[PDB]
Amino acid sequence: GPLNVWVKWCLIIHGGYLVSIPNLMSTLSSLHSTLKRRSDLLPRLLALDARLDCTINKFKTLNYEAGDIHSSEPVVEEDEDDVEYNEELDDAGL
Amino acid sequence: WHNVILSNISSNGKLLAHMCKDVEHKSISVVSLFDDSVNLSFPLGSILSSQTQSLSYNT
Amino acid sequence: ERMIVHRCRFVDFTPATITSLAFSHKSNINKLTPSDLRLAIGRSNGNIEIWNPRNNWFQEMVIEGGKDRSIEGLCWSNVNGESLRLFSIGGSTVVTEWDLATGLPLRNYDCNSGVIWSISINDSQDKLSVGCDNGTVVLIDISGGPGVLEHDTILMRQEARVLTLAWKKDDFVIGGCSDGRIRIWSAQKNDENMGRLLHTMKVDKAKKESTLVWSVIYLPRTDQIASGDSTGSIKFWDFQFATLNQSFKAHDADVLCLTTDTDNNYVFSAGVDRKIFQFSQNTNKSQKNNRWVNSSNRLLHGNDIRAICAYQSKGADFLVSGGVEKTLVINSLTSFSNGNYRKMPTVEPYSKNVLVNKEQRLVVSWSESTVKIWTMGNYKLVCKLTLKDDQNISTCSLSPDGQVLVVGRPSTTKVFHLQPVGNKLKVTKLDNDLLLRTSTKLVKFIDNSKIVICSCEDDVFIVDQEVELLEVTSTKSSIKVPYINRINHLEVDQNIAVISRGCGVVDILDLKARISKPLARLNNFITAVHINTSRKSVVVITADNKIYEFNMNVLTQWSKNNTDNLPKEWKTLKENCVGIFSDIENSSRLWFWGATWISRIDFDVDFPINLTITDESNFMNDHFFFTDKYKPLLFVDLISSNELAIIERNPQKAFIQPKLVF
Amino acid sequence: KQVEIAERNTELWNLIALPTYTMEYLDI
Amino acid sequence: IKTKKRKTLKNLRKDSVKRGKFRVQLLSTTQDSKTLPPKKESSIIRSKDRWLNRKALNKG
Amino acid sequence: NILSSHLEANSTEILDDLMSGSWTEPEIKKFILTKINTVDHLSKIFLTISKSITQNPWNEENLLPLWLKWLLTLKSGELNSIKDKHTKKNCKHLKSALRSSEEILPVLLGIQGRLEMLRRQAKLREDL
Amino acid sequence: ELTLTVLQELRKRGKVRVALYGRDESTLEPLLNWCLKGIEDVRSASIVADWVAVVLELYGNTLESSPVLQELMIDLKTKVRHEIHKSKEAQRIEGMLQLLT
RNA sequence: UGCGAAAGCAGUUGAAGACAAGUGGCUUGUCGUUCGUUAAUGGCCU
Repeated sequence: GPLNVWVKWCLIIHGGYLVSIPNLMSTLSSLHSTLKRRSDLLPRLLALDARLDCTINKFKTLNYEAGDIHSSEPVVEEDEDDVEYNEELDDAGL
Repeated sequence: WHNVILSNISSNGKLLAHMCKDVEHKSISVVSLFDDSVNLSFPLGSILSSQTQSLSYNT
Repeated sequence: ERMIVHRCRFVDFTPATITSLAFSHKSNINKLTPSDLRLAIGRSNGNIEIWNPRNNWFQEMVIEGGKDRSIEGLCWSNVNGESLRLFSIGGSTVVTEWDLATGLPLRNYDCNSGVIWSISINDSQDKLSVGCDNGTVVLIDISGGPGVLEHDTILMRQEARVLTLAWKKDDFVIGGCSDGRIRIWSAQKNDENMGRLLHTMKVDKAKKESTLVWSVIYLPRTDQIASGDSTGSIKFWDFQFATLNQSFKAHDADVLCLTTDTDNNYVFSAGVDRKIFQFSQNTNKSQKNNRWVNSSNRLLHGNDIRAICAYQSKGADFLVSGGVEKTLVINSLTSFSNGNYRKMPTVEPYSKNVLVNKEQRLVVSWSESTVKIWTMGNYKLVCKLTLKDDQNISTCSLSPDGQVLVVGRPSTTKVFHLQPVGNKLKVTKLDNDLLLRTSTKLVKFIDNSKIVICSCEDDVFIVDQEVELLEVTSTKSSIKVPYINRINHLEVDQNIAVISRGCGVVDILDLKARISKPLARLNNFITAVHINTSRKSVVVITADNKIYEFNMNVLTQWSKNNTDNLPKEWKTLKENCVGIFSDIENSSRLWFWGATWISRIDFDVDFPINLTITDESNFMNDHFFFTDKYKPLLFVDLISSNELAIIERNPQKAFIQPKLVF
Repeated sequence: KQVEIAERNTELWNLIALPTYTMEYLDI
Repeated sequence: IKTKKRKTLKNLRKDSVKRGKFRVQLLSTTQDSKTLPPKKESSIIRSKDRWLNRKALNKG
Repeated sequence: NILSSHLEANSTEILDDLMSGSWTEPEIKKFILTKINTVDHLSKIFLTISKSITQNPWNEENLLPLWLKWLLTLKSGELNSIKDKHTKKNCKHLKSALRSSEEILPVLLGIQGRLEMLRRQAKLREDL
Repeated sequence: ELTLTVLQELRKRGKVRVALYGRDESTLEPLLNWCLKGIEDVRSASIVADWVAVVLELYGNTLESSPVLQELMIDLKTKVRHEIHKSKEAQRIEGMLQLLT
């Protein structure tokens, strides 16, 4: 991310020296290999983000069909005052 | 043996078993060949389990 | 309207794990199945069900135990000519013998040494071994009569706890212990070496943990001891010379229980790795060489197998097995690997734990020592009663109008006034010491105030007083199985009741004159009884899955053609109909249900024509609608003229035996 | 807009339970 | 009342209090001793089920 | 509104190209999803949009490709099971019409790099 | 490289699906939480691509139920968005020095 | 299956007979049968 800003400016400014050099690829092989291995897999993560984004907005729109329902759905309870009226030994007591 | 599917002979060569295909299904018969010591036969549905008849053909 | 159906899954009534199976009679292949054969199932919450394997395993009685009670072993005893006797150990220092009539302990014999780990019964059944935690084996003299138990002899002690027992004959007693060893004591009275341990054998220990010998049986056709231990290995030991013949490395974890057939051609074995292994010696070469082979292996259970037993007669040859998953499994003995099997439902509610009342749309349900009440609306839990002055619960009923609940166990009963205070209830005890002293099985509410009470000692009171009740002829099966002449059912509405005892006797009773007018008229155990006010009828259904109806003041013509025009669903039914009621909108249609289906028969129509106890053995003597899409079923009822209440069940670590991956 | 059309087309190329209480009905 | 309800429940339920050098035990009732078998020893029941759920057999 | 007019027209019997035109008229994303969520069956919308995107795999309108990608997101449990006799060669020729863009995304990104280099050195050498 | 080689051995050898069958929310979160880190590298991202593709192929309903791996899928989406911007701009640098031959 | 480049481009999927199950036929499904078409909880050694 940050360093290829440097490499695009080196090509733009020194566009004459390294077009007059006789073996461009042989002299900066490591750049060619790095960019080839970075951009070679671009169809693969194209297919990955297509398949990923499809399921992502699929559940997003299915859950946005009912996104307001889970805001007040939880009406759960606990051992309420029926437990106090339940404790028959504590009903003989108090 | 008028229809044979599969066959094998014992290590000493003293008897041999084989299959028949004689009707609902196949059959299995063993026979001693160098003597009439034993020769038996039975349908192999009595070999096979009761689970295998409701399962795939590999069973 | 059409039928609107409340498919409720609120009640989480869950049974407990089967820990002990036993058969009442021993095997005797070449004679008929006796009419007195009962299977006994001790669970782990402390209740003992007693099932009869006639016509697909109905459940006759249930003997419940209370809070913090369990049951680990149980053994039958039937000296020929005397009543059945049922002893059981819990996790305690006593043996508990139960009388089968009341469903109570009639004896708590404290064994005089330590906490009992196992129990076994002598061959000829006059003595009882209890193997205890402090290494003792205690003999209890049983033959004094039913109820009276004497101490006999503490056998020669040892260090480690004896976890399983068996007898050779009247002579020797074999015991597997928790130090990986198998001792052999002599219980032969009037010998010089009586009580001292004759032999000790040691199984192949586990490398990285202690070894426990969990199951030991004697095999009388040969002269061996079979033994399963906690490595999974199963060993066969020659009794004389006290030494191993052959060891199999069968299971992957412990072997909790193993059993054999009559002639000892097979040994079945099972444990925590949840497979049942079968070891066979049926070949003539196997019998003349004394060589068991590891014949087969089946995976049928879900979590464990903690109990296994076998029965084998002329019209019955099945091994029965149960474990941590709460269901029972029946397989065939001589056709184990080949034949079929039946996994029973986890509950078949012959005794219900749920009932509804149509007013307030409410339903009560009681598990062990607590009741709970909720209303329909959704649904809302309005009240509950976790009465802990109680220890054990049993049957319960609500007043019509929903005013007073009455809970009742075989020791006492208690009545609670209820007042709906809105989104809650207020519940208050109302004192009555007659109720507080009486034993109750069934309470069924003649009026809003009057109830009828069936006592565990065969008394029929009417409170808020005494129904004359005639006596029954005591035959051999009634003296053998001592609860056959006990009132199972009573159903009542509007001053007319009917009771039912399992000999095939169903007797009406007018609540005014309190006279019987008997209509016994039956052949076997009666599954359910419901009274039709239309037609003036009683409706009995027996264990053979036949519906009879009779009139009151013998069977009607509708019964006379219905019984043999009965549908194919009823003719191939496997689970007995435990509940009948009548429809609410029509007073003449009736709506009934078993544990895996719901049916409804029509009062006038008739339709046109064109692994059990199956022998010639007797019983205990000597528009039509059918659905099953609510099959894990617990209770159904009605509320009003269009809706239905279908309350069912819904679901633990287990030994992973993985399915093949692809 | 050509790389946008090409990205979307390539996406097309590589693109090629029980509750606790119900209420239902059955036959009368 | 929320932090001592089990305290007052157990202190009213339990018996056999101390009196100086002595200890005044209640005797139980024939009611419970003849309606039920005694409770399991939780030590040995925990030993048996803890053995059958030991870590060496990988349950799941 | 106009989405309901397009819904009624495409649901009655006919006017499928005009129906996709009326869908392209208002053309909301939320209503675009709603028109897929409402209908219970299609009259081979996949077939007509298959032939439209086959005849124009390079159109500047995003309407029919947006409709196809939301149809494939929300209803592809049923497009693989509605029909498999003409639909098989339909998806075949659609897949072969669309694979060429996957073939030529690298050269377009290369030319984008070319042109950014040229325009940035031309902005650079701007004669003081 | 050890996580990568056991992923590649399960990919070549048998079945990604066999290795992923009995899972649920709590037992997939290690895989996806590593796939966040592995999607950045060149050497892992093909394997990360097909493993994420298979797990969303056969766990599309757990996507609906559990919200606490929805957010993991969203974070994975922004990761593949950053990586696809990187793999596009690398092709642009590749063209812009292909111009200088 | 054919031509191909690793992309893709054209073609599909019949008949007879026997047997099994279900309700002599009728339906469905198989085949250690023929003709034609380019076409079973069961996992790896010391």
